[PDB]
Amino acid sequence: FEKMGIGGLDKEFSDIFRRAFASRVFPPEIVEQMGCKHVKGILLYGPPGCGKTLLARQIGKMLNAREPKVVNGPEILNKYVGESEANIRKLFADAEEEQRRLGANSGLHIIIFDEIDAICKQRGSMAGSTGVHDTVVNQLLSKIDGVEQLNNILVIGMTNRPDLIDEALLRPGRLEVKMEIGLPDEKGRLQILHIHTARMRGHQLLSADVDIKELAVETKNFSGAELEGLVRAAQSTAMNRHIKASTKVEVDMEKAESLQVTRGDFLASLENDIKPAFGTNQEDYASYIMNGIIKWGDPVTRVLDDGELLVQQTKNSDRTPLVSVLLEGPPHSGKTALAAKIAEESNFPFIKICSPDKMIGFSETAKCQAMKKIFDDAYKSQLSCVVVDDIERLLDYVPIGPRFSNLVLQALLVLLKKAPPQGRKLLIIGTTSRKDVLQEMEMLNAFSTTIHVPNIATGEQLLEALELLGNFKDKERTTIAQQVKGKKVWIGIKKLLMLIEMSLQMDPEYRVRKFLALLREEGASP
Amino acid sequence: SMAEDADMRNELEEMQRRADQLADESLESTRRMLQLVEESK
Ligand SMILES: Nc1ncnc2c1ncn2[C@@H]1O[C@H](COP(=O)(O)OP(=O)(O)OP(=O)(O)O)[C@@H](O)[C@H]1O
Ligand SMILES: Nc1ncnc2c1ncn2[C@@H]1O[C@H](COP(=O)(O)OP(=O)(O)O)[C@@H](O)[C@H]1O
Repeated sequence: FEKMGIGGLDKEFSDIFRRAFASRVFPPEIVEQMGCKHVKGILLYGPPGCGKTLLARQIGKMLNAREPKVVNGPEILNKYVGESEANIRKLFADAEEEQRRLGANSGLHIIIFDEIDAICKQRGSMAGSTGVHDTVVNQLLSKIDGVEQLNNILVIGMTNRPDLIDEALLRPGRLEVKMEIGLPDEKGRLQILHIHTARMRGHQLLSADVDIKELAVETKNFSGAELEGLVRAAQSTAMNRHIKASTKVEVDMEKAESLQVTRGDFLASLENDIKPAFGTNQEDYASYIMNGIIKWGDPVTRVLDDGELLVQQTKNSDRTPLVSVLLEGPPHSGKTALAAKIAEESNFPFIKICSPDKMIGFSETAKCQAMKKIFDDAYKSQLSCVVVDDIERLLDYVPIGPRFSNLVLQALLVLLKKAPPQGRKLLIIGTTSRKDVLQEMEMLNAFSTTIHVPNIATGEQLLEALELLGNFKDKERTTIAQQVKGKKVWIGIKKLLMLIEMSLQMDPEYRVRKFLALLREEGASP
Repeated sequence: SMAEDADMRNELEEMQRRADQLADESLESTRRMLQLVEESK
């Protein structure tokens, strides 16, 4: 299969060849002897940018057919009445005319529909509740197979929402076959890399230190389009580095010209402007964790151990492919940082974080759609780890009333039990701050376990935290230690940070008294 | 909510038939008449 542009998918081509084109290679005499008609359509569904248009083109060019006609679904729609039907009909005039002119001796045509899910939806059944775009669906249904006969056509459809297609359009009379394309495995990624680097290998623009086999693992959940972007960005960066360095000294151009084979280029493109849409993100931790982890006490070790145990349990279990855990604690205790640290230590391929910050002013329906989209994207991998943050802020809970958005709570409750398709495991970590309220709505029974994160409990722990931070000296250290010798301390780490920052703003001599007074003013008992 | 029909903008009268070569031919005859009339004198 590698002789042509596409490569990596063979189990998804044997079936498509067999159940759709067995009659297109047998000698015509036997076909007419039996008297069976050819297939009239096929359907393909998968993630975007996974090698669909190339396969659709190749399946046409391999059949000795004419030029394909590319059509985009969104462009078909128009505001004036009676134009969408004309646009749809315009794509069949040539086939009809050729068939009429040449009888039954005509060739084969092709049509490439893209995003067909936007011009086909379940038509309303109730009177007065019909869809606003039923004319297009009616026209397409009539044209595909109507009173008049067509026997020299073949329709290919593409989409990403295989659940919104009208049922009537998928019966064995129209588009009787389907196929799916998943994320290529390591072998497929290696094959794509070698196909696209065949040019460099032939023209001697590749180094011996660049090992495609090793680099394959560095791409865990990449896509073909992303691979083409990575290669092109690496070549552009190599050219830029070449011009910059070679112009530095009056050295022969040939020496620098061959220097573009460096593995530096590829690693730089890798960590440069290549941001996968189905892979771990690295620039959000800085926001969600600003100062790392400081081991001011035992509880951190226990929490990390429990996180690792949960990760191992989900990774090495077969009867429970779904695991949930709820983090709770007093306000300003630092839950999000620990959640992010656990997620990072998970070492999973796909780690997407959902937070309320990116929904300011969104309506409830928008939030539900965003949640559904995130979960749908997380389903498409062999592993995942989602992190629901706050929760109490998604619901809009307010002590007066109480008031909250019912639909978001219902969506969360329903989604915390749906299991992914066979063989694909998933993990959900949630962080809240008011466990009693969650227990009141009868949600705490949906989760599988709870973990407790306490606050600072004793003065010596505060002394250890101050020592780790390193902002006060030994004299003031001892002064504070003797002043707060008693074990009656209760303060949050983030609050401690803000208090220290404020205290630093005072005059150098008048600082200890300020900090002590501020600490005394703040709560010192549960 | 379907943009209703619109009245045909209007008519822009424009008529072109077979004048070019018909009047060029008409001319080529007058020129020859002029030449002959000049020659007689
Ligand atoms: N061992 C630690 N545990 C928790 N937080 C830590 C630790 N060491 C340092 N921090 C700091 O604690 C800060 C707490 O972060 P954050 O503001 O998200 O806390 P939170 O308690 O989850 O928030 P909120 O009070 O808004 O619910 C983090 O930015 C991190 O810099
Ligand atoms: N399996 C594959 N083999 C070859 N090229 C691929 C493959 N998968 C993706 N590509 C490349 O991805 C690029 C963009 O994909 P595109 O043609 O837009 O298809 P899609 O409809 O999946 O987005 C193309 O240049 C194509 O060469």
